[PDB]
Amino acid sequence: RKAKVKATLGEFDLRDYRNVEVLKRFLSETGKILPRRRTGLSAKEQRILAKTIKRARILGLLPFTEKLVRK
Amino acid sequence: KRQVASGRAYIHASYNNTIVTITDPDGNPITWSSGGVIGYKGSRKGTPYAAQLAALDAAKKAMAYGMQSVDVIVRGTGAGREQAIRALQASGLQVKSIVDDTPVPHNGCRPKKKF
Amino acid sequence: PITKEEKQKVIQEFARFPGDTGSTEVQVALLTLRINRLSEHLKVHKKDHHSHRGLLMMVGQRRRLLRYLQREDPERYRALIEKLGIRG
RNA sequence: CGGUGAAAUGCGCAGAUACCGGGAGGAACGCCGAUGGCGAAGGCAGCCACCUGGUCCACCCGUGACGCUGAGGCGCGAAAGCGUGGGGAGCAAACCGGAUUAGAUACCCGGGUAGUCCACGCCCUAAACGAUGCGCGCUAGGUCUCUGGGUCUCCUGGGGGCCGAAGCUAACGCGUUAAGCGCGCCGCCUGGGGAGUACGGCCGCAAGGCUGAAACUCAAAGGAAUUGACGGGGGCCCGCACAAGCGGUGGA
Ligand SMILES: [Mg+2]
Ligand SMILES: [Mg+2]
Ligand SMILES: [Mg+2]
Ligand SMILES: [Mg+2]
Ligand SMILES: [Mg+2]
Ligand SMILES: [Mg+2]
Ligand SMILES: [Mg+2]
Ligand SMILES: [Mg+2]
Ligand SMILES: [Mg+2]
Ligand SMILES: [Mg+2]
Ligand SMILES: [Mg+2]
Ligand SMILES: [Mg+2]
Ligand SMILES: [Mg+2]
Ligand SMILES: [Mg+2]
Ligand SMILES: [Mg+2]
Ligand SMILES: [Mg+2]
Ligand SMILES: [Mg+2]
Ligand SMILES: [Mg+2]
Ligand SMILES: [Mg+2]
Ligand SMILES: [Mg+2]
Ligand SMILES: [Mg+2]
Ligand SMILES: [Mg+2]
Ligand SMILES: [Mg+2]
Ligand SMILES: [Mg+2]
Ligand SMILES: [Mg+2]
Ligand SMILES: [Mg+2]
Ligand SMILES: [Mg+2]
Ligand SMILES: [Mg+2]
Ligand SMILES: [Mg+2]
Ligand SMILES: [Mg+2]
Ligand SMILES: [Mg+2]
Ligand SMILES: [Mg+2]
Ligand SMILES: [Mg+2]
Ligand SMILES: [Mg+2]
Ligand SMILES: [Mg+2]
Ligand SMILES: [Mg+2]
Repeated sequence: RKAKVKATLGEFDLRDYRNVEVLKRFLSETGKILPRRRTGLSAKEQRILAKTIKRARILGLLPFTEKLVRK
Repeated sequence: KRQVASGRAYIHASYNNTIVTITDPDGNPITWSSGGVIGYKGSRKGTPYAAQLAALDAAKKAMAYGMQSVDVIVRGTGAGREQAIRALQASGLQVKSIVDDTPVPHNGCRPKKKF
Repeated sequence: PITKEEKQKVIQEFARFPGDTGSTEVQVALLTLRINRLSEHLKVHKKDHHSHRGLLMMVGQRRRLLRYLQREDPERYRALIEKLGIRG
């Protein structure tokens, strides 16, 4: 239990593909859509999120991929 | 001839050989070096030592073009990718950043038989 | 698709008495709809082989209901067929 | 540079590789992604909208036995493969060249045509597998999971898994997702090899497919489980076994 992104957030719309400030938090240091293990999301939730992020990337708002910066 | 203050150190390590080119902050290469340029033949180029060599010579040629600092970009999994870095790190160039940008296809060309 | 409004007007058309949400005639009717509706889709999409499957099922079902009605009340069978133009 | 155990073929001073920017093209969609979902099967995953099938739950409103199965028929049917046309990045039968090896004529490396991709028409086979036909009723429970409903501690449906009562089984195993207890209906089996061969018939442009023998010959062919042995299988352990040494044999 490193940190669950379900808790660090109030309530939001999972079908909202424009809410970058939320969505941003379900991706990794790379653009990669986090695993349900780190998202804490339901089984149904994760599939919905999944599509919303895809929609939003295609819109230009979220990244397909990043580059890992050795921090 | 030219004078290059800061720059880029690109490190592309294969399982077979590790190449390091150094460029200007616009990304155009200045001098480069590999494991074979060091003067190795086959199996031996792809080696944490061969790579420690490739990097050192790369920065050697470089600091003669006035090189002072470098941002580092590694592309690839492979031997002495890590050695190439540390070689750069302790070469006399101040290492501003390190990044990995190994190209991962988002599922495109069917690979060769042995993958 | 078929909107509720559309289908409801079919129901009321064949309804054997005020409120009959589903006698034989009505079932055949609503089914006859869905079939033409789907058949038309299949003139355009000859590759939707999978949806054709459901069409045989719909058709075959329509036959068994009629088959029943023919035995049951042969008059309401003439009526229902003519009033929908079937068997051909 | 690439490439392998090592290496060459190949590519490179017509400037390759590595690096930045521009453009064209094809084909497949990383993360989500699951041991998950949907489908009758074959099969189906970037995103969007349109057209469309199956399906589950609640309400218990309508019909009033209208049901189940199904020879033949008809349709679907992975991959490869056939015909015409388009397309061709990557890959890659055959084929070309490098190595390996006693010899490779394969496994490894560098190339490369069909093909892989789209449309249309064919082909119709499979370890097409749950190797388990469909439908219905009956026979403890536990646990994990996808997905509905409720007076949502828990209760109640429909899927998907694991473990198990009774029972069944040659055993392995199955066990409310039955391989248990029963009824209905279909398909199929009747010793191994010969053989999915022959002949005949049907389909096919072809490749070939479906249907399918006997003579002969063997006395077994088989399934599961047991002990052992062996493995260029795994795990732990030991011996001067290797290693670390000291001194020799092999020569005279
Ligand atoms: Mg480029
Ligand atoms: Mg082209
Ligand atoms: Mg299924
Ligand atoms: Mg399958
Ligand atoms: Mg009622
Ligand atoms: Mg009555
Ligand atoms: Mg009544
Ligand atoms: Mg039926
Ligand atoms: Mg039937
Ligand atoms: Mg086919
Ligand atoms: Mg094909
Ligand atoms: Mg062709
Ligand atoms: Mg052609
Ligand atoms: Mg050869
Ligand atoms: Mg080859
Ligand atoms: Mg090739
Ligand atoms: Mg019920
Ligand atoms: Mg439930
Ligand atoms: Mg269940
Ligand atoms: Mg069991
Ligand atoms: Mg028992
Ligand atoms: Mg049952
Ligand atoms: Mg049986
Ligand atoms: Mg016989
Ligand atoms: Mg015999
Ligand atoms: Mg046969
Ligand atoms: Mg055959
Ligand atoms: Mg056969
Ligand atoms: Mg014949
Ligand atoms: Mg012919
Ligand atoms: Mg057959
Ligand atoms: Mg056996
Ligand atoms: Mg052993
Ligand atoms: Mg010794
Ligand atoms: Mg000695
Ligand atoms: Mg002697």
